Amino acid sequence: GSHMVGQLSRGAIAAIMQKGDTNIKPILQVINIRPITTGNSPPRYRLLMSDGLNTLSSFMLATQLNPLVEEEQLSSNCVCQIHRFIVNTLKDGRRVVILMELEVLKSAEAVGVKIGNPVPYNE
Ligand SMILES: O=C(O)c1cc(-c2ccc(C(=S)NCc3ccc(-c4ccc(C(=O)O)o4)cc3)cc2)n(-c2ccc(Cl)c(Cl)c2)n1
Repeated sequence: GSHMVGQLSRGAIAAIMQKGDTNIKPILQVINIRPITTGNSPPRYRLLMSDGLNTLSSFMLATQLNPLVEEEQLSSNCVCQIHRFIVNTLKDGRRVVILMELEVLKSAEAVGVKIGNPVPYNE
């Protein structure tokens, strides 16, 4: 409905990446999904997500959620609620958000466009 960015948890990306907040259950839009190079192991999916203010590509899906991508329930433009996630910090200082539980609130086909004009998060 009208004011589409009002459907997303504006400010959640900054909160996750800076405050270390893990209790929140933010609503985010998937902008893009791409497989990461793996080899002899299940694929892993990396996501460019939006909270309506920022985009951030430092999300990965827990492999238990792979069927959501492979059966096309989780795809570009869908709106999702993150019910459980963890944050990992790499040796170089970058942070990665591993999505453990999520719910698709609106399918990609029911949304159909990138919501708002989010700008890349500066980590
Ligand atoms: O090839 C490539 O092109 C490639 C590769 C990677 C990549 C980078 C980091 C890792 C991590 S953070 N290694 C530790 C880890 C992995 C899974 C877990 C876990 C906890 C529960 C589960 C589960 O249930 O599945 O998995 C925990 C620690 C992995 C790949 N990336 C990459 C680079 C930069 C960013 Cl910002 C991102 Cl998001 C990905 N690109």
